[PDB]
Amino acid sequence: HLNFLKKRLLQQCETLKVPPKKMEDLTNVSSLLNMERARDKANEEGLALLQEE
Amino acid sequence: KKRQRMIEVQDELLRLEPQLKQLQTKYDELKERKSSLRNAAYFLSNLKQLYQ
Repeated sequence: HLNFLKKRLLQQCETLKVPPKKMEDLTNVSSLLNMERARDKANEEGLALLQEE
Repeated sequence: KKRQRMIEVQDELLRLEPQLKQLQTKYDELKERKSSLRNAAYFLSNLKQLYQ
């Protein structure tokens, strides 16, 4: 029964339609955020330094 | 935009930096000239009085 459920869900998700919006791999995105956050922090730091100057 | 701001502020600083020096030396030399010429006028008048 669970195999039939899985195959029907696979068919439904394959048939499902979405507007053309890019959506990156589920596992990696979180890591990217962390890096992005750090980037902003660094940028902010540099910005502060620039303003300080 | 902050990097451009860097560009204009550094340009203004490097332009204004030399401007102080010539004005300072001109002020100093003119003040020295004034003091020297006032002294010299005093001495020439005093020596003329001595001669008379």
